[PDB]
Amino acid sequence: EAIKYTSSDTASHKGWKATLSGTFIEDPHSDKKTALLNLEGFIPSDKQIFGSKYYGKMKWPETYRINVKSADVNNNIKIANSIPKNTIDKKDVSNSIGYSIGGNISVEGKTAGAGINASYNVQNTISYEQPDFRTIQRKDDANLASWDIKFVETKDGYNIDSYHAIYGNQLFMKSRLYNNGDKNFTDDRDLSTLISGGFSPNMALALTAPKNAKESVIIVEYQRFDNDYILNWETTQWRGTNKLSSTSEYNEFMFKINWQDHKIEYY
Amino acid sequence: EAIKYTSSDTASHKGWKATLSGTFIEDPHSDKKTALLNLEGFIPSDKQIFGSKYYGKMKWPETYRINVKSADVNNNIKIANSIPKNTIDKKDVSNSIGYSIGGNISVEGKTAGAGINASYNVQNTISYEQPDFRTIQRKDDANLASWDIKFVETKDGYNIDSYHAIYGNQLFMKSRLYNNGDKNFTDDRDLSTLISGGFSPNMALALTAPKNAKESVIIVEYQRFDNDYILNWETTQWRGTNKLSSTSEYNEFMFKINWQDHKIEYY
Amino acid sequence: EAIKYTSSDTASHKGWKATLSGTFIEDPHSDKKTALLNLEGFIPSDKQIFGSKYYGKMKWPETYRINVKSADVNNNIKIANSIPKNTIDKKDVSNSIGYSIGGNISVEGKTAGAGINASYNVQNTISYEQPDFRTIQRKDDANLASWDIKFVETKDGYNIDSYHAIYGNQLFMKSRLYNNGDKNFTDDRDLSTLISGGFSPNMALALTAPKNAKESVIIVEYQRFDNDYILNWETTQWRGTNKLSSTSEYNEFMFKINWQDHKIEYY
Amino acid sequence: EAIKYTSSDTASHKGWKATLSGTFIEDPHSDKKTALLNLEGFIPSDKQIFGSKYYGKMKWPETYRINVKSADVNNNIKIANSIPKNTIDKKDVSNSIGYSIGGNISVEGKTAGAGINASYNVQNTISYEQPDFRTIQRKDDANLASWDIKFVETKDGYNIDSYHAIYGNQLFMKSRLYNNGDKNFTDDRDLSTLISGGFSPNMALALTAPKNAKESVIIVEYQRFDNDYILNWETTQWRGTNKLSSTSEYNEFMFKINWQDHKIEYY
Amino acid sequence: EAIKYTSSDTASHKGWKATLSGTFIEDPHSDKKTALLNLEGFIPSDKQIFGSKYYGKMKWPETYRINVKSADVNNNIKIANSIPKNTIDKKDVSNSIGYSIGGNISVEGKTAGAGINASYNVQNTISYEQPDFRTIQRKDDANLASWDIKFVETKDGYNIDSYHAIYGNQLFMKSRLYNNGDKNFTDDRDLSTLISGGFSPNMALALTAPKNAKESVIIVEYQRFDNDYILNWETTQWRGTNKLSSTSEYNEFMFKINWQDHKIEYY
Amino acid sequence: EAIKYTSSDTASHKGWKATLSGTFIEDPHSDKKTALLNLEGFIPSDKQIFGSKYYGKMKWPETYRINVKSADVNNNIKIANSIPKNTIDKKDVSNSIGYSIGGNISVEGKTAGAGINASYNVQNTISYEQPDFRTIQRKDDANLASWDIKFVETKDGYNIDSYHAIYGNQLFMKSRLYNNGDKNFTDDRDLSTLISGGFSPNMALALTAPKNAKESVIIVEYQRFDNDYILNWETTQWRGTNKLSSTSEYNEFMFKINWQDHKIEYY
Amino acid sequence: EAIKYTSSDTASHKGWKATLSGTFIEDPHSDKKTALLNLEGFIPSDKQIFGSKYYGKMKWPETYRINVKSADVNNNIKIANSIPKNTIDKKDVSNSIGYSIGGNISVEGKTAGAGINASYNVQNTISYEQPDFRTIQRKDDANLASWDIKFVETKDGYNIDSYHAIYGNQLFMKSRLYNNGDKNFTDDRDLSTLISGGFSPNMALALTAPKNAKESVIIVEYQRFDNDYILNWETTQWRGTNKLSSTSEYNEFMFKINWQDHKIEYY
Repeated sequence: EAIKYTSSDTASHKGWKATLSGTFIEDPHSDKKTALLNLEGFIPSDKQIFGSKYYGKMKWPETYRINVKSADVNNNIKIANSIPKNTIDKKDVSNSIGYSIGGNISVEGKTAGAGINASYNVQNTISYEQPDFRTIQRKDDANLASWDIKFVETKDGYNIDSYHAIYGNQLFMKSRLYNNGDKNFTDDRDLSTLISGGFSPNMALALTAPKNAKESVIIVEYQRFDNDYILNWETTQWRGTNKLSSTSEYNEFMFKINWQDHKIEYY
Repeated sequence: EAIKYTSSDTASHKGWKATLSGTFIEDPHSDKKTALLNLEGFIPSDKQIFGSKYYGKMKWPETYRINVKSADVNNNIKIANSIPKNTIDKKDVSNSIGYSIGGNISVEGKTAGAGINASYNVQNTISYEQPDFRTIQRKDDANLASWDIKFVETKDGYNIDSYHAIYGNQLFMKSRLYNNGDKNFTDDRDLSTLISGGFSPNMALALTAPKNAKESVIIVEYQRFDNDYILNWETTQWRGTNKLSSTSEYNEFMFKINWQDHKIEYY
Repeated sequence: EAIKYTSSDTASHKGWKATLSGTFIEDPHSDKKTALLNLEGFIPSDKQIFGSKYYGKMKWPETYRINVKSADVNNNIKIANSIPKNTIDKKDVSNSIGYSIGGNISVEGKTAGAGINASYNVQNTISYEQPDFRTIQRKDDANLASWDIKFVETKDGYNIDSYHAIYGNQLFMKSRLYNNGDKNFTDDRDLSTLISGGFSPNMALALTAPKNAKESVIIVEYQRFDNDYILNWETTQWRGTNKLSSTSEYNEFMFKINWQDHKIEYY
Repeated sequence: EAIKYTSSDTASHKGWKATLSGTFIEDPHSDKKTALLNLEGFIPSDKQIFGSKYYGKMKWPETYRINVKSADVNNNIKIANSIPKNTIDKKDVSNSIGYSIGGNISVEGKTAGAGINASYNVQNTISYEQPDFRTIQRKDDANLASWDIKFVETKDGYNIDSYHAIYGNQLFMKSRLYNNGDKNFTDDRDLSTLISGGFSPNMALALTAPKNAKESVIIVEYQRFDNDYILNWETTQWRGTNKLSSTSEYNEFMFKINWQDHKIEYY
Repeated sequence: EAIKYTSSDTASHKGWKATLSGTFIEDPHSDKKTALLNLEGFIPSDKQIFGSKYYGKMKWPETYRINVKSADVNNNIKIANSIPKNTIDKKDVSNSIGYSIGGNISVEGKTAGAGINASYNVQNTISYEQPDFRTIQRKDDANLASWDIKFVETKDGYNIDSYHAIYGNQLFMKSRLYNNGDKNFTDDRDLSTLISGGFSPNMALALTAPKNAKESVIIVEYQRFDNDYILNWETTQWRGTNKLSSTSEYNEFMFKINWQDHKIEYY
Repeated sequence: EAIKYTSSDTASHKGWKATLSGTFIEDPHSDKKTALLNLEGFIPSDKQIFGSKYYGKMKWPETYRINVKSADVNNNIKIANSIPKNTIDKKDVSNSIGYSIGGNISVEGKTAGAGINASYNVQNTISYEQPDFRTIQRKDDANLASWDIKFVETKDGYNIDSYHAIYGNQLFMKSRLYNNGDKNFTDDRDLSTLISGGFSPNMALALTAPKNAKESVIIVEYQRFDNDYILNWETTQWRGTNKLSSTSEYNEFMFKINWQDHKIEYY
Repeated sequence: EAIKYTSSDTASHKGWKATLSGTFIEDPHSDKKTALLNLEGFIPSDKQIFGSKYYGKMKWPETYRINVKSADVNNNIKIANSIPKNTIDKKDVSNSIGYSIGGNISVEGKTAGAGINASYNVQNTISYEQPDFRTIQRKDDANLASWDIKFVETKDGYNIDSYHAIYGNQLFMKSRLYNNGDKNFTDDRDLSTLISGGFSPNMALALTAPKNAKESVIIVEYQRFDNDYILNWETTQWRGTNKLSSTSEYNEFMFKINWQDHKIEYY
């Protein structure tokens, strides 16, 4: 014998975008009037390239950061549960131990030989699954919920800290020594969809309020940390090296909810 | 206690085709009157072949591009969520380290020998899944949603940038040196269904409008980028090489929705 | 508050068979009166054998072709969505790089030796799934929807274009050199069920019509392309070779739908 | 606003058995009065053994055959869809290409050697799934639906056509040379459940009739084809060889359906 | 507009146990009044051990046998469908063919050698799944339904017919030569749960009766076949050998169903 | 048209705990008034350690035992079905047979050699799944249902009967020769959760009673069998050996059900 | 015919956080008035780093501990079932035994040799799944339910007890010898999400109370055990070693439930 009052609003600002889509609950048997909100937005990657014959520079997003802040004026409302949350990672382990025995019979020009062979074997394999981007929940309190989406490594197997005395960091290197700066960066074909184009997020969260509920304020804060990766032609081959955050683009989105009118709005 | 008003319309123009099938929602408990639209269309590949005894030319689609544009006249309506969206790619990693020891006993003509052997092993395997066509979401704002469907590589393992000093790019090469131009291209048997015949798309999107809702306009824009791949007989063997976009076929489809009459129409 | 009016009809003609089973929708909240049709028919393979002591000839279906054509007299009705549709194919890739080091100690008749060994390893595996028959959607417009079901290759790993200087095409060869013509063809045991007996199809499609809807016409067209594969005894062993379409059996089935009476009929 | 009239009947005759369990549909919105029937019966294998010290003979079923025939007196009723139907078989393919390089350092009695090694690797694996009995749909028309269930091969990997100069066909051979005729046949432990005891079938089928519907007749025809496999002791070892159909047991079951009374009966 | 009349009864007799739990159906639209019965009972294994210093004897169940017999007095009622039923077994097959080429360079005391190597590879693997106990349906008629649950082989890979000149049958042998008779049998730890303790069954079956339905009789017959496996100390090592059925415990359970009163009872 | 009367009670006694949560069924169409009970309790492991510099002793649970006893005073009530029950274990078998042929060409100081090589391969692999604790149903009658949960073996691969002349039983040994008694036992990190902390059970069971149903009594009996495993420092290395049951902790819990009042209670 | 009264409350205290979200049940057919509570909270990891050129110190959580305590004043209420609970761990075992035979033919300078080779193979592999954090249920009584979440080992394969004479414990070591103290710790990229940021828990539990139910008290107690892991530069390479609990942060949260008012509150 409860009623549900849906509502939603969205804002863009510079092509970022946040969709705040909420559902209010006025259950009579529940002492506290609760609501739950889904954040189904989008945020660009802005993968940009600058190059020449002997030099390249690809700007790309190393890590995204989305924080949702609640703010009750009377300070009764509190973000209860916040999805997504962290999970214990699993790894497949397998050990083996074998033994092989045998012998042989040989002959070469009226001289017959023969032999015996014994061997022992051991191997410890360890499989597991690694995502191209690790999504860790950084903070989660009564009025804050932060999430980071940070780059792990490429399908090729290169990370931000990779280093080779000759080629430097081989991250995003199409060719060790062939094509020029702008054409030497990895094509969107093989890249992770997160870097190729805008990606993320999907964050849900329930907030419990009293029957008094008049007004509350949620605030969505996107922050994209852009690393600059450069290619320097060292005469014989390409030598890549990765710098970091020259500028970190940031956009906040203020959402206000009215509980008496059962509506959600921007600003 | 809400009502749902379905509606749909379709247009073809030159054998492309777009199916706009929407469902309106007039929920009283929802302050904003929202609708959601599914785009279940079709678009041809137009795989064409031209050849001779010593020359071939297969035109094929390298990448498709579908952009949906909303346009509110009062500018209240805003495309909230847009499916499909990007996902973090997963890769299976597995490392192993073993050690094998043993020995032997031999003899050859009244002379007995024997030996010992020790060995160590290490291997770092990295499995993952690669689609024949990567589907990346390029843009997604308050009035635009672009998606690209670009070619990754063949089951054989060849990409657009593949090169061999002798055979050139072996993409779509049936035989290195046997049959003639027109007959040397890969048969539809082994090809990806996307190139063999028309394929794509499936894009959903919700747009939130106020109670005032009178008129809005959605616009579906298909664009197919056709690469020309040619085969040149270099006396002893075939030498393939891949050019690009000579002409890029494009088709727009204007859909208009009336919210007061609860109907969707073309133009 | 909508009503659904089911209806169905079937025809055989020469043992082919088409089942047109439709469901009409008279939704008041939908401006256009829509219907959806499932095509759950059957079509024979007609695998026939002719042989002798030193000669064989198995006729078999290389590719099936099913096209559904809509035809509105006023030209308001248009086939909206058509199932099945094409899907981006996925392939499993896995690369590995290892290194193994060790040594040994030996002795043979008062002379002790010893050694060291180092080795490096690399392997690039590529797994994927190939169907015995690729089902590609060829065309899909406002009044046409064509589908092809073409033969890929045998479980043994032979295709239509396979060739060996000695045995020729080993497709459907039970024995290289043992049994005679009629008995040398592959038994239905190991064959694909599509060739062993009749198979296919399953094609659904929705067509949107206005409230005016009086009459429409759907037309199912089956076409089976039969390749003739022959075995010629070349004295020492069998030499198989594959010709093509001597005759291509074809059957059309005219279905007419009345929307005012809510019924479907043949002719 | 439709009504469903269930009904069922079963008959045995010699321990075979057929269960005809139907459901009639009197939908007012459907112009044609349709029914659907499930055939959930059973049929024995009759695996029999006859043997001695130096001779054996196991009779077993090579292939089953079930055909369902409809017969309308006015000839209005027609079996629309018939389950099961054939499916395109899938096979997993995987190709790999590697390269391993290295070297060594050796010494034996004041004489130090050393070396280099290079190697290349290629492998084309092809996995797939093979059932012990292939179920192919042979025929399917307006008044007939035939299905065959034929033996493929054993888990050991032997088929009907297997041959070895010494042991002959090793199908169903427990021991090459040890135990006597009757005791030399494979125990029901390792055998396929289809041969060990009676097995099959499960066949569904819908038939569409007009409102006039008075009477129709379905007919279930089982036929079991029994191959005789014999073991002849050739002094040193067992030599098996497989003959075929000495007698093929057959049983028909006439079912009649009354649509005016909404009942199904035998004969 | 039908009614369902549940009912159930159970009996034990010597710790065996049978649960007959039925559900009657009085559907007006169905001409025949049908019922369906589930048999969810239990039956002990009675794994018993007798031993000494140099002798052992473990009694264990080789195969279970459950037969359900129906008996209509007027002979109208007939067991229609009977679960479980047999299924076609599937096996995974995989074939591979490779080729590896290379060479080497060597030197030992002012004498440089070198070489070439070529190799070819082929392998035919066959995987499949084997249950510890094969459940085959032996008979199924109008008034009988028999099922056998027979022992296949151990996880170690030993069957009833295994034989070794020295150790004899190694079935259920904990140690080849260490501990004494009673302590030499395999502990319940590694054994199959079916032999460790009582196990089975689960058999369902539908019987169709006319409206006249007054009385029917079902009869559940359990039979456990116990093989005696003995261990004889042959001085140096253990020599196991397996006899068979000394006594086969059997228990019948008479259930009678009243359809007029809608109840099921024992005796 | 039936009614369901839920009820529950729980008791602890010494930190063991049993949750008896039942649901009664008063169906008018069912002649017998039936109930079903779920047993979702908990029982401690009591893993205790006692040690010194040269001696250790870890007490741990080898096997748990839970028996549920019903007791009707008039003796009408009988435990019908009892979950969990035993299942036939499955094992994956795979056999392979290959053959590799090749040759070589060599030369060392104006003396050219060459060779041929042939090889054959066979391998019989057998995979399966083994739980750390086998759960076998020991007994199941009209008034008793016993279940055992016994230890199989460690992930490392050691069982209760493992023995090594030097280290003895390596079960639960952290180090062969390094740390002292108390610190030498395996940390809860790698241990099975059943031994690390309390675990089990989950047992359901239905009991059928007549309409007369006044009172019945269920009785839950836990029994934990504790094996004492000791470590004795044999000067150079650790020598572990496993004793058994010094004391077996036991706890009974009497539950009584009133069917007239539709309630369940303790004692 | 029952009623459900939801309710919830949350508290933070120092950025920890506990969400107590309960659902009361007032079923008339149930003698005892029961409730069930879900604990969907969050708790920080507080991974802190302190370092220099030749020294590092990363504080991290080794194990979490969550205990829920119930407290009835009249002492009628008792926590019945408590989720999560422990599960028997499964391990995949596989054994293999092969044999390979062959021979060779060689020749080197007018001297032809030849040989035979025989070999035997055995291998016992054991796969299983190990979580980065083992979640064991420590205690569960009538008024207490404790759960531990303890660290197992890294994806690399290092545990708390790992030791190497040279590098010490390689846990969390980015480089053996390259970068300095603060920069030498493992980046959040590769770390387990539990340590990178706050994680856990999710614990449900049902408590059965009588109709009298006036007040009860639940108490959530978080305790995080922080191990200090340090890196000491031993001139040539890094030597890591792991200390333990310097301080163990702890936070309790008192929740009180009123059953007469059907509400849950903090303190």
